[PDB]
Amino acid sequence: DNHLSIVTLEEAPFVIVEDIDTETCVRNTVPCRKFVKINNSTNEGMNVKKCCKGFCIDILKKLSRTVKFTYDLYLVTNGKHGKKVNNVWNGMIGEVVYQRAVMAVGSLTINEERSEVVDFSVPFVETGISVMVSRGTQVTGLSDKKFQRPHDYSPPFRFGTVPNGSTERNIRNNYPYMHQYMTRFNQRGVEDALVSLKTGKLDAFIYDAAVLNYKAGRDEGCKLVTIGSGYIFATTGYGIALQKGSPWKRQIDLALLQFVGDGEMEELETLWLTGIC
Amino acid sequence: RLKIVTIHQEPFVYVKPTMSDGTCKEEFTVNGDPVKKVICTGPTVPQCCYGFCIDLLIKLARTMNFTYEVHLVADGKFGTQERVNKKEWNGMMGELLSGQADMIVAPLTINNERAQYIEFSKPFKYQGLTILVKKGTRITGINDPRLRNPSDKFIYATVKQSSVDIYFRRQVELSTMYRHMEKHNYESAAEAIQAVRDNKLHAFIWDSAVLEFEASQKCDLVTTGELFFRSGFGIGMRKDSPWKQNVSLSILKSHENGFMEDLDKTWVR
Ligand SMILES: N[C@H](Cc1cc(C(=O)O)nn1-c1ccc(CCCF)cc1)C(=O)O
Repeated sequence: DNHLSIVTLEEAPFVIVEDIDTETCVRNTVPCRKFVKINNSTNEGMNVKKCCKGFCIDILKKLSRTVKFTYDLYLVTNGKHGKKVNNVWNGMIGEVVYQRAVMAVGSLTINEERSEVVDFSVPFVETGISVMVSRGTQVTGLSDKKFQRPHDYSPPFRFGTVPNGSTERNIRNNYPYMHQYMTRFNQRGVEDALVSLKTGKLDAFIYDAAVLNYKAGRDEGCKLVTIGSGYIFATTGYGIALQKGSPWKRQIDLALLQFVGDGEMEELETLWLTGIC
Repeated sequence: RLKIVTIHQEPFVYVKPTMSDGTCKEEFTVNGDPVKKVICTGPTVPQCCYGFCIDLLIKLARTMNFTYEVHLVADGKFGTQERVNKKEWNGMMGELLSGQADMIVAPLTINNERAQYIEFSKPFKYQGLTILVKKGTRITGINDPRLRNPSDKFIYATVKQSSVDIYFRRQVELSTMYRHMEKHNYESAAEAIQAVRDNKLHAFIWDSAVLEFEASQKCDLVTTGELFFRSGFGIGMRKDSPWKQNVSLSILKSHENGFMEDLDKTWVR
């Protein structure tokens, strides 16, 4: 068929989840279901209808029109973006590898490990490992000596990430002592880290560049800022994931490069991602 | 033995004379790393090639265990599709499609027009388009009276038969700029940069990876400091080429490695 099972994942502003109602989805939003559990000791649950909107949802809308396909959109319930646990993938990537979805649309980063088990479209927004600080702080990026050998400075920089994801894993592999150092400043989540930065309890927060650009774009008073794009570490992008050898990949790639070259992507960026600062 | 085509484009590809015995001058970087050089034939004569893309080629060759010979694109262009009625690509695009090359290893912009016909890797460099002027010229960027109301008092151009040529020609909204541009475009970025330094050219619309490097090295030049369009460089292969998959994995691993950041530090910053 030209009718596709598509998985997504909530992460504002790329994918934003709302309730229905009248009890349907108003415009800007498309329907997306979520399998909600009865309790934490059963596999029983109920498919709840929700409404999805955002930067990546708009991408999906254009791809559907241009490449001509219909879809059932559903939200991942086990995992987030995609992690191989004991060689068993969860998250959005897991939905694709295990063929419950032919496509994953969202804030899904293109990386080498995932690219061995899924195909990725061209990237539709740039990302990487960036650094956010309070305005005035001087850091060049992840590979700054302030991060690689923190005790070379007095006092040592206080900096961390949100553990258990790609940032921690990348840092653990490239900068073993940095990882050892920064474990003590692990943040529970992105908003926690932003508050830590603004309250002077954290000097830098190391995270996904597109997310950090978006947060700094809309920061109140514009006090939190990121490094320049020239200093993002391990630059890559968000891309759409497809099954291995997918026949949709080529036309998705052409449509996405189309949107980039004709101004459509920049307009979505203006519509969803740019802010005051 | 893969046939690799490339193009002169500092800091991504330097092209230097060989020594008298046909070998290449052995150099190290200011920070003590060896400057890897490969012989590249080009318009007829062997020369020495090194830079960001050459380091990239060498890493790729070693990762996937292949040998290569490097040549410079015969007609000096990146590649656009022209009317012959049939159509043909010029530049490196044409060489790759005809079999003169098996792979383009160059600051080759990924776009929809080229992706119709060849395979790109995942981007090895993320950058965009900016504008280079001479110190003492004060424009505001892509939107500025002397650019959107062009005249012969302020000449601005890009490189003939490039992705930037493609970009300005395909969009009805850029028709006025393209009309002024196509009557001034240059054969190569080097000539257009040396034209700004000579004051014959007033603004140069080109890849930020190149232009920002030109400013950092030449005090008499400066860019807008603003990207007005974002784009990436990819390795170019023919359709369904059996290298495409591992080239991409290798590019991704090299971003995640820090290797691409090392090249950026060595060559760009
Ligand atoms: N989009 C997320 C990844 C995102 C969340 C986290 C996190 O929670 O740690 N950090 N990132 C991230 C980490 C590394 C890179 C470059 C290296 C790998 F390509 C880009 C974005 C995802 O898809 O997993």
